[PDB]
Amino acid sequence: TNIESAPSLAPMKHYCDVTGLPAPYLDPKTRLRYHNKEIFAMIRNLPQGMGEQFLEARGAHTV
Amino acid sequence: GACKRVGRSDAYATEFDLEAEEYVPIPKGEVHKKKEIVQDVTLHDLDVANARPQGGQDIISMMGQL
Repeated sequence: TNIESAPSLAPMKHYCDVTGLPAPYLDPKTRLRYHNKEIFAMIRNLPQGMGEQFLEARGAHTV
Repeated sequence: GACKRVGRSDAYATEFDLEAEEYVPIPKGEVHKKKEIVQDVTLHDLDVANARPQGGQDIISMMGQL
């Protein structure tokens, strides 16, 4: 009766919000997950509206 | 009756972002294996094992001296 959806309890893997490659790192400032220093450089250089789009592509938002 | 902790399964590798833990892949073969090993000992090995507690039976051996 639309009570057929199911949550999950397993710990989820971490992927880079930009390249989708695995992400060891979560940026404390913009909260984007990122693969390496090259992508961290881009992420900190993004246009101010773009950071919220990378979050929103995985349904996340900063506020 | 021998057993060993090989590690923590890497399915849990993101249970935290840092933990003092060693994460290993799940075993990819059969969970059960049977293999036959022709073990060799000697009568001296039986002497030594029976003369005194050996290995992990005698931890105070770490003191040396007596």
